[PDB]
Amino acid sequence: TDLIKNQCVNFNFNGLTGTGVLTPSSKRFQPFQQFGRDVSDFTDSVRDPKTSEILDISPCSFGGVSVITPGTNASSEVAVLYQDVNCTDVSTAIHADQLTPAWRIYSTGNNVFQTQAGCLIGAEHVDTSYECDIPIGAGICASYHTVSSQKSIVAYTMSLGADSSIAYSNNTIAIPTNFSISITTEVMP
Amino acid sequence: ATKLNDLCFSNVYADSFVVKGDDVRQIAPGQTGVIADYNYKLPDDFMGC
Amino acid sequence: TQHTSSMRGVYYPDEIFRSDTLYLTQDLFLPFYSNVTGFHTINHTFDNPVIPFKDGIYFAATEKSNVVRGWVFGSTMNNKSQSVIIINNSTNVVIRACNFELCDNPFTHTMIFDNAFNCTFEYISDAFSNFKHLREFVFKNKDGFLYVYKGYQPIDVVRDLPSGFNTLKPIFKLPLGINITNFRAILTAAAYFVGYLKPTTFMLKYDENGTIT
Amino acid sequence: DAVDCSQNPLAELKCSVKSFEIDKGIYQTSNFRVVPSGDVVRFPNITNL
Amino acid sequence: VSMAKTSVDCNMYICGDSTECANLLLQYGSFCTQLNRALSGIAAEQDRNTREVFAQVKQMYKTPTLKYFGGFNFSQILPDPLKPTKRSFIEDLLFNKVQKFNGLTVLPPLLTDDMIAAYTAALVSGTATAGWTFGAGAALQIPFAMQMAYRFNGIGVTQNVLYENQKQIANQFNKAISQIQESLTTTSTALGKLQDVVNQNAQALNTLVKQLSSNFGAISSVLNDILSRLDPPEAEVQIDRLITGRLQSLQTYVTQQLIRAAEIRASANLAATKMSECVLGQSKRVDFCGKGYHLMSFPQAAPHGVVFLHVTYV
Amino acid sequence: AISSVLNDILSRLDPPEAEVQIDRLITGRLQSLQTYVTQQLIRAAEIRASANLAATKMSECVLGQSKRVDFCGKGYHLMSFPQAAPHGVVFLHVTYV
Amino acid sequence: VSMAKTSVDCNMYICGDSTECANLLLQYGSFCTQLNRALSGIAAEQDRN
Ligand SMILES: *[C@@H]1O[C@H](CO)[C@@H](O[C@@H]2O[C@H](CO)[C@@H](O[C@@H]3O[C@H](CO[C@H]4O[C@H](CO)[C@@H](O)[C@H](O)[C@@H]4O)[C@@H](O)[C@H](O[C@H]4O[C@H](CO)[C@@H](O)[C@H](O)[C@@H]4O)[C@@H]3O)[C@H](O)[C@H]2NC(C)=O)[C@H](O)[C@H]1NC(C)=O
Ligand SMILES: *[C@@H]1O[C@H](CO)[C@@H](O[C@@H]2O[C@H](CO)[C@@H](O[C@@H]3O[C@H](CO)[C@@H](O)[C@H](O)[C@@H]3O)[C@H](O)[C@H]2NC(C)=O)[C@H](O)[C@H]1NC(C)=O
Ligand SMILES: *[C@@H]1O[C@H](CO)[C@@H](O[C@@H]2O[C@H](CO)[C@@H](O[C@@H]3O[C@H](CO)[C@@H](O)[C@H](O)[C@@H]3O)[C@H](O)[C@H]2NC(C)=O)[C@H](O)[C@H]1NC(C)=O
Ligand SMILES: *[C@@H]1O[C@H](CO)[C@@H](O[C@@H]2O[C@H](CO)[C@@H](O[C@@H]3O[C@H](CO)[C@@H](O)[C@H](O)[C@@H]3O)[C@H](O)[C@H]2NC(C)=O)[C@H](O)[C@H]1NC(C)=O
Ligand SMILES: *[C@@H]1O[C@H](CO)[C@@H](O[C@@H]2O[C@H](CO)[C@@H](O[C@@H]3O[C@H](CO)[C@@H](O)[C@H](O)[C@@H]3O)[C@H](O)[C@H]2NC(C)=O)[C@H](O)[C@H]1NC(C)=O
Ligand SMILES: *[C@@H]1O[C@H](CO)[C@@H](O[C@@H]2O[C@H](CO)[C@@H](O[C@@H]3O[C@H](CO)[C@@H](O)[C@H](O)[C@@H]3O)[C@H](O)[C@H]2NC(C)=O)[C@H](O)[C@H]1NC(C)=O
Ligand SMILES: *[C@@H]1O[C@H](CO)[C@@H](O[C@@H]2O[C@H](CO)[C@@H](O[C@@H]3O[C@H](CO)[C@@H](O)[C@H](O)[C@@H]3O)[C@H](O)[C@H]2NC(C)=O)[C@H](O)[C@H]1NC(C)=O
Ligand SMILES: *[C@@H]1O[C@H](CO)[C@@H](O[C@@H]2O[C@H](CO)[C@@H](O[C@@H]3O[C@H](CO)[C@@H](O)[C@H](O)[C@@H]3O)[C@H](O)[C@H]2NC(C)=O)[C@H](O)[C@H]1NC(C)=O
Ligand SMILES: *[C@@H]1O[C@H](CO)[C@@H](O[C@@H]2O[C@H](CO)[C@@H](O[C@@H]3O[C@H](CO)[C@@H](O)[C@H](O)[C@@H]3O)[C@H](O)[C@H]2NC(C)=O)[C@H](O)[C@H]1NC(C)=O
Ligand SMILES: *[C@@H]1O[C@H](CO)[C@@H](O[C@@H]2O[C@H](CO)[C@@H](O[C@@H]3O[C@H](CO)[C@@H](O)[C@H](O)[C@@H]3O)[C@H](O)[C@H]2NC(C)=O)[C@H](O)[C@H]1NC(C)=O
Ligand SMILES: *[C@@H]1O[C@H](CO)[C@@H](O[C@@H]2O[C@H](CO)[C@@H](O)[C@H](O)[C@H]2NC(C)=O)[C@H](O)[C@H]1NC(C)=O
Ligand SMILES: *[C@@H]1O[C@H](CO)[C@@H](O)[C@H](O)[C@H]1NC(C)=O
Ligand SMILES: *[C@@H]1O[C@H](CO)[C@@H](O)[C@H](O)[C@H]1NC(C)=O
Ligand SMILES: *[C@@H]1O[C@H](CO)[C@@H](O)[C@H](O)[C@H]1NC(C)=O
Ligand SMILES: *[C@@H]1O[C@H](CO)[C@@H](O)[C@H](O)[C@H]1NC(C)=O
Repeated sequence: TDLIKNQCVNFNFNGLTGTGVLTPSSKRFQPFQQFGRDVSDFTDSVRDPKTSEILDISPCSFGGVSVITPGTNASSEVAVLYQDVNCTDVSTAIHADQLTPAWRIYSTGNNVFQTQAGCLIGAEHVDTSYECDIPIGAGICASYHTVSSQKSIVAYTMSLGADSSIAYSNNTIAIPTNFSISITTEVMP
Repeated sequence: ATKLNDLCFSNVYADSFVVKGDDVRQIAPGQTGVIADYNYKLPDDFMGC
Repeated sequence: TQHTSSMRGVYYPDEIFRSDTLYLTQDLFLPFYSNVTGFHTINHTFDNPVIPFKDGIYFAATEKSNVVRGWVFGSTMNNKSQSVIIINNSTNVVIRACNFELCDNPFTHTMIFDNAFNCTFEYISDAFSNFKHLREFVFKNKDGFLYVYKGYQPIDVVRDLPSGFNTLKPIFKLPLGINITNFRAILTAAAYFVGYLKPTTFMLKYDENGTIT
Repeated sequence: DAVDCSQNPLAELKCSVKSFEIDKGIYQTSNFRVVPSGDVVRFPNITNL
Repeated sequence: VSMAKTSVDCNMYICGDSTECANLLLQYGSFCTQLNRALSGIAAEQDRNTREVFAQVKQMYKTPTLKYFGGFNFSQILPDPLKPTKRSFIEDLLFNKVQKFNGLTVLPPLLTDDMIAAYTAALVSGTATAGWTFGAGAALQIPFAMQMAYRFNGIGVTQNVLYENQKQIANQFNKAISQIQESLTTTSTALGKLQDVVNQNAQALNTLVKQLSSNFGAISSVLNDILSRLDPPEAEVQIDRLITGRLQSLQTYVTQQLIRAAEIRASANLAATKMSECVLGQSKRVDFCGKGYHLMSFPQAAPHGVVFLHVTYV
Repeated sequence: AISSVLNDILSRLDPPEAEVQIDRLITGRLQSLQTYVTQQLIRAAEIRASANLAATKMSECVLGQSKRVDFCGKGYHLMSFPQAAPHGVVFLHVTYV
Repeated sequence: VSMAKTSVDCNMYICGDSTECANLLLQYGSFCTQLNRALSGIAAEQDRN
């Protein structure tokens, strides 16, 4: 059959079978080489038995999927993070349902935002900052806030701390003229 | 088979038929052939006897 | 005459493409600095003895007049059983496996055998038409096949086999199905060399181009 | 009561932690993958019969 | 104060798209789940290990307009806003010397290098001008020389000594910094400790991948080469044998990671202590904050670690 | 194995063959014990670290006055009191600010 | 502040004086070698301690 490229397919070459994505390559094959391997013992590329073209084999996208939630005693809501995936492929395979697992009741709205951690769908991205509540990665955290009277999961850049400043001089000094006593606690197992 | 006398069952079923001697060997789990494929198939499980 | 193998006798062990990597393996390779036996064709003296194969050998020849034409590989080396004749027939490469009635001293005429019976394999290649040329070969037996590697480089040596490193490329995998325990060289000055292969562990350095350097 | 572990992401987490109540936070519940489409089969040209 | 946040897809690793394998994996119960939680636990610890060390100040401070304090240069310690980068000169030098079918990956940290750099910058700025209460309460601006005078008093040196020799001291300080720059720039032993952690991590992963090719007495290390030529009876036997082997390789890997993680934790804990005692104040205990009578110190950002510059009186 | 229940193998299955089924089940279970104990040793090591610290703090924060910053609280250490707790120790750190 | 620098020959330990054993041991690849190294790496720090 014809080659089907730039998508996950089930392939069967005369001596090599499996699934993955076929793309053209420029690997310098010798006159006496049929296929090659990566540094680790996995098939890298195969030369076509009919047209003698060399195509590389890439793995079909996979990974861990995590859910971000508030407590169930507070509300019923969830954002879903797909670890290390380009949101373009995530969206495509939802409309073109090619995902495992797929949910019985599920769709993809406009709430799509990509971070280094992966593709996050369902959270609303904002351009502000807050104290990191639920960490995601790469400076991004999630939290549950009221957004112009309905609360929802939002994606934001975490603050590093309070924004302050002091002056420097070669002739003045700050000295406390009062104090207080406080008690703090510590627990160890 | 010895221990069948030590067991209780909710029911016992028995299948009966005639086959060619050489085809008797096909009446088992994990088998292939004319009988195994098109006449009488057993599930991947234990069979009483 | 005994000589040193230097770093010669290396070949591509498999049809697998690799790039920019170190690959460690074990196969019938010529050991480095092994004892290589030299043979000569000078004036009245022509070395063409039957040599033990030992499941695989190294062969090389230094030419300026193409004295070496081929080899005969087999067991009994006669029409009692199968043997294969591999020759440069001057226009084509000819390979035949038969029960050959071989000349005891083979060599404008092809004097290799008088008769051939019970042929099991025949092949003919496309047609064609100090020493100057070094030809290198490796012969291995595997699963009934005779695996043959070939190489070549320019030379400028009188009697010796110059030190160096060169990786050979595969050329034939002949489904002969015969018993090869012995062989003889087919001759038309010139010289050639024979070594023996061993199941030795080597680390091979593959360059970006996927070649062995 | 019951939980349908395929209905939605929330159900998956509830099933995973074996509970109808979840306190808070981010949880990995499963892996995922994309399903391949059609087939690609290739052979040498000549057929010597 | 950290190691790579690795992650392993148990199913991908054991069963390379094999249905029969999966069925023969389910029979082993919560095997994959247990491994997943263990690795997740480690990743969580790796995050804490960083935050517990760097986040010592509740307020972020602006880099001082002028870096020159009483003759003390500081220019190679603080970030220089003229350049698009947010790190100090020394830090840039430090940072210059240290999918796949195997189902293995790595997750990013919460705090990126820029965020870490920001914390170190705040701490240095604090040290330079915020006085002794920087990490205790409200910052109290103090002239640098006066701050140093106090530190000398703590050493056991009469206050006046600093002032009288201020010029020489500032000069030696500035020189020492330049000397370090050269040592770092032209060496290869420097953050050898950090490179070591990285190297060992790589070896563990490499080993795990290599094990996928292990035969374990089977007909073949490849599941496809088992199913394709065997009736289901033997095929399952062969697969089960291969699974057993691979299951062990995962438990072995995780066990080692748990042990490794514990050692990193110990290191991180010490780092937090040193920052607290050597940077946010003046430690008196001997041989803790350098190889002399401790005056002060400065933190620097580093790839998966912390570098301290300890300033001592000798 | 045919069944996770030992009795459902040993009782009905022929004693020869049964050894195969039992041996397999034994190996399976032994692996979980080895895993379990290994993890417990690791967890124990972590607890030791905690206990060691707690002991140090007791001596330096309660039975005396620590000067090392942030060891017995953020502020300037004046006093502390230990409290009983369910498998742990709770400290009250009194500081000058 | 130290313990004995344990060292064991994993080949002799498993396949002491047995070729057939070794031939089968090879089917586990470098397991033997990796294990040996892992042990050495511990003895190495005893000197440091
Ligand atoms: C704290 O301590 C630091 C370290 O000593 C001081 O920083 C140095 O400040 C000087 C001031 O300019 C920098 O000067 C360097 O001069 C080099 C030589 O060229 C000039 O001088 C010659 C003298 O005859 C002239 O002929 C020539 O025309 C120039 O006038 C330059 O090459 C250096 O350039 C650097 O930056 C450019 C930026 O793109 C780079 O391309 C260059 O490769 C190079 O990096 C520079 O101008 C000196 O470099 C500074 N050192 C550092 C490490 O920054 C601080 O000033 C001191 N603080 C205080 C308050 O004293
Ligand atoms: C196997 O046999 C088929 C015969 O159809 C060979 O495929 C054919 O290869 C040619 C050359 O690449 C293809 O392109 C053709 O080139 C000529 C050049 O003048 C042009 O006139 C034609 O219009 C066409 O472009 C040709 O399309 C192709 N045929 C098919 C059906 O694909 C194939 O190369 C053979 N394989 C080997 C290894 O020889
Ligand atoms: C997610 O996938 C999309 C689609 O592939 C990525 O967008 C594309 O990114 C490339 C850059 O890598 C853009 O530029 C392209 O570069 C190649 C280089 O040779 C060039 O040949 C192309 O003509 C083009 O210039 C490309 O335009 C862009 N596609 C679109 C529609 O904008 C996206 O970056 C991926 N996201 C991540 C995080 O990787
Ligand atoms: C000790 O003196 C310093 C320096 O004067 C004080 O810090 C500065 O205090 C002023 C007034 O509270 C701060 O606000 C400024 O107000 C003027 C009014 O027109 C405005 O033009 C400035 O832009 C600014 O808003 C000023 O930001 C502040 N500077 C800093 C670095 O904090 C300090 O509060 C005095 N401390 C005590 C205990 O009196
Ligand atoms: C603390 O450091 C600041 C650094 O700006 C000092 O402020 C500067 O002090 C000088 C001397 O009083 C001021 O006058 C300058 O004198 C030189 C003499 O050649 C002249 O060339 C300059 O044009 C200028 O007249 C200078 O204006 C002043 N700068 C500012 C921004 O006020 C300050 O005096 C230092 N304080 C102490 C106690 O040392
Ligand atoms: C440090 O700041 C604290 C702030 O609480 C000062 O303590 C407070 O001082 C006032 C005056 O002595 C105490 O009495 C108050 O007087 C007003 C007058 O109308 C009255 O309305 C209040 O109800 C109260 O009586 C106040 O109680 C006291 N705070 C407490 C908790 O007792 C403290 O004196 C300052 N220290 C120094 C050295 O200035
Ligand atoms: C391989 O082929 C050679 C052919 O030269 C065979 O050797 C020859 O065997 C015959 C039979 O024993 C020898 O005797 C001949 O008998 C005929 C019968 O009419 C007679 O006319 C001849 O004059 C002669 O007596 C013949 O001498 C012998 N050839 C030589 C050179 O000794 C050889 O046996 C064949 N090998 C096998 C394994 O078949
Ligand atoms: C040395 O090589 C030459 C050239 O191949 C051999 O001579 C050639 O022998 C063939 C018969 O085997 C002659 O007939 C050819 O048959 C093929 C069959 O398909 C046909 O395609 C050709 O067109 C031709 O009819 C061929 O004419 C003949 N060529 C010459 C130049 O003599 C020669 O026998 C070889 N010597 C030895 C000792 O094998
Ligand atoms: C093995 O990989 C090397 C890569 O270095 C290939 O050798 C290089 O091949 C190019 C193309 O013939 C040679 O010419 C270059 O052309 C570019 C065109 O703009 C020009 O800018 C360069 O200056 C040069 O002329 C290049 O010299 C050559 N490099 C060497 C060291 O020979 C080599 O062909 C590959 N081997 C095979 C079998 O493909
Ligand atoms: C106590 O130790 C300090 C440093 O460890 C000594 O200070 C150093 O004294 C030498 C000369 O005695 C200075 O060298 C001179 O520097 C000027 C600078 O332009 C140069 O022109 C001269 O040719 C010569 O090189 C050295 O710089 C100075 N160190 C510092 C940091 O200023 C000090 O003298 C010692 N005490 C006694 C009593 O010697
Ligand atoms: C041609 O080769 C075949 C075998 O490839 C020879 O037949 C064998 O001859 C030996 C002689 O003892 C018998 O033991 C074998 O059983 C024979 N094999 C078969 C399949 O018959 C045959 O005799 C050879 N012909 C010539 C002329 O040598
Ligand atoms: C938890 O459930 C109780 C039940 O009455 C409710 O009052 C409380 O507000 C809930 N917590 C949150 C965060 O909503
Ligand atoms: C030739 O053979 C003889 C046989 O003993 C040997 O001694 C001699 O060295 C050989 N010639 C050379 C050049 O080695
Ligand atoms: C190799 O040849 C040299 C030639 O003198 C000989 O001395 C040496 O013993 C040979 N080595 C072996 C292993 O035979
Ligand atoms: C090849 O011939 C030798 C001669 O004794 C014999 O021992 C050997 O088994 C033969 N090999 C085969 C494959 O027949």
